[PDB]
Amino acid sequence: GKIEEGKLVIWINGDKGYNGLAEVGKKFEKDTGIKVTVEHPDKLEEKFPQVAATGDGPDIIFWAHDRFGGYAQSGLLAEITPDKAFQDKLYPFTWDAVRYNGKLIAYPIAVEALSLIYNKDLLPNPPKTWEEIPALDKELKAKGKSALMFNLQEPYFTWPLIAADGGYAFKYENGKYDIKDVGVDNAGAKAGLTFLVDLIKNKHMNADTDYSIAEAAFNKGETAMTINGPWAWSNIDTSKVNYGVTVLPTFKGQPSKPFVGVLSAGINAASPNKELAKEFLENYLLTDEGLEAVNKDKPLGAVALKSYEEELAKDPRIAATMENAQKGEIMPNIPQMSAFWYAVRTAVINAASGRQTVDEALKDAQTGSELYRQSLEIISRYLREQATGAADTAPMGASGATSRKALETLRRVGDGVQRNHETAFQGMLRKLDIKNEDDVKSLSRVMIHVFSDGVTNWGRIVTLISFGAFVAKHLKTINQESCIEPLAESITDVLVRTKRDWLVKQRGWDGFVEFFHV
Ligand SMILES: CCc1c2c(nn1C)[C@@H](CCN1CCOCC1)OCCCCn1c(C(=O)O)c(CCCOc3cccc4cc(F)ccc34)c3ccc(Cl)c-2c31
Ligand SMILES: OC[C@H]1O[C@H](O[C@H]2[C@H](O)[C@@H](O)[C@@H](O)O[C@@H]2CO)[C@H](O)[C@@H](O)[C@@H]1O
Ligand SMILES: [Mg+2]
Repeated sequence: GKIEEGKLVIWINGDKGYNGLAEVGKKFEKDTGIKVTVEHPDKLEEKFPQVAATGDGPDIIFWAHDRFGGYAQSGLLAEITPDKAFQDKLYPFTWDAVRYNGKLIAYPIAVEALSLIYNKDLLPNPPKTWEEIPALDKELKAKGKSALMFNLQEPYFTWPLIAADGGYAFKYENGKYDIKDVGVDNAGAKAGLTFLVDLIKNKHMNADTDYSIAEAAFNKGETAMTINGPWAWSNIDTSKVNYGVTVLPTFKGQPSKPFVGVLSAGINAASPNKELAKEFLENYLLTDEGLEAVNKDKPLGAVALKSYEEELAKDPRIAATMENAQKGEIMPNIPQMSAFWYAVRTAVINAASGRQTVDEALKDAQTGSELYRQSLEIISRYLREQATGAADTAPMGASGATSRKALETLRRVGDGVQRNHETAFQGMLRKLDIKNEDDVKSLSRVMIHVFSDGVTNWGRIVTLISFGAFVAKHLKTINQESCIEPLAESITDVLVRTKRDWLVKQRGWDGFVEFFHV
């Protein structure tokens, strides 16, 4: 449960150039005597937050930048403080992708976007539109081939099509996100996912196709096209398929919009090797020779280092990567990105398999993506109005009827719980000795341990939130009102992390209102 001093452990995904990264590690070891271990665990982006929360895990984690905001919000990443001379060596927009709440929380490595990859011997002119792919598949099936195979198990690969006609994750306008404006179940998202499901229904695609199946079929020449990123080009090179990399097809006349990732390297906040890690990343990896070693193993895409990016910029495959990137959007790094991806992953799999209709699947994904912010709105408002005696006048915003009605239900049932359970609430408020902001941050572990043991139902959720209001009242009297919002965030985090699937099954806070109706 403690990271070892005097070595570096690095985690990177198994589709990236980890043997090349290990070569950089060997060069580090030659200068310093410090051994560098590169590992590629399964589901490392899910494992890192669990093990790092205990003070364990790798010294350095590599992932696309979208997951790092969550890690940073949880206190799991060291702040990065490169000097100006180093910062100036990387493109400013890559640093922007690894900024969270004003601080740099990772080193950017390379810019990744999906492209259409096609077999020039089968398909001299790849299709410009998604709509022409069914007819192309029919032509190719008559030749013992198929038009298109790509990974249908990870929503990253289907998102460019879902977004094309108007789907979006979190709305971006006037230089900032509106986290409460989620675009997963609108008409444009439905149109794109319906087109995907229709491709499967019409036998142009198979719902069970995953990364390995699609890669094998393309690299053996059975399918004329795939959708993948730069890391995949190495294995196609080895297959000697005559391939090209080009712009994704349009849908309803609009570009496919891939979510653009910046592969990034974060330092574990619990690492006793932060100076070594910074030395490795700045003076070994993020150099022309270090990125070359990784890129020669599995291509990185458009690297963040200006000097080496210019050296590779003439590669037509990189130009296509950046053309598709310009038509897409840089992913947010907000902490709810993990929940968004989990919700949309399930929606695509369920729609593709027929377990849910497109309408059902996207509705559930919308609820899952909105769950944190909607829960916080309700919980923060209830705690604050209970503590101060006066309600928040600010508009509820999106799903404001749901929030207003849930808050109204909570006012009824939560005030009764606080009345009837004053005895236990007073007793618990003594055992916990909450005096300051530091005491509040300590509550999450006891909260999780009590709340995640036993039956799940709305009554216990009312008890969780009602005791929160009881504590908010206390915080107000000891002149610690500024601790109420952090407390509300902590309660919300416990609720939505421990009860995500159950909450979505109940239709979220709409199920709460109907459970307690009349
Ligand atoms: C129902 C009220 C109640 C409870 C207790 N007894 N009784 C009668 C305490 C024993 C009480 N003894 C202990 C010895 O000093 C005399 C009283 O143990 C039983 C645990 C089950 C009942 N249960 C539940 C529940 O998950 O069901 C909760 C919500 C989950 C845990 O939330 C929190 C825990 C800790 C800090 C929190 C701070 C917050 F800001 C918000 C939630 C917090 C819950 C929350 C508070 C209480 Cl008091 C009870 C709860
Ligand atoms: O599928 C959801 C998934 O999308 C992205 O992960 C990409 C990753 O950025 C690429 O580097 C490559 O490894 O493929 C992954 C998809 O399998 C998000 O970065 C990730 O957080 C998200 O879960
Ligand atoms: Mg592995």
